[PDB]
Amino acid sequence: GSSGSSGVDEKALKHITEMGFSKEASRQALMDNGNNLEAALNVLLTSNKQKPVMGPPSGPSSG
Repeated sequence: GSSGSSGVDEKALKHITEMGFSKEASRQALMDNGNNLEAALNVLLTSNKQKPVMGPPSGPSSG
């Protein structure tokens, strides 16, 4: 960090906040997932009442 800053990566925080994520939520998360830009959201989401949206259903195999 520069000029003494929390254990979070602002750059990663903002990028996330853009998707409507309380600074406190995204902040901690990132710090929890080791300043993980991706992991951050995952947590902020998993915890938040939201459903996983992974594009169209490709499925592994046509059973």
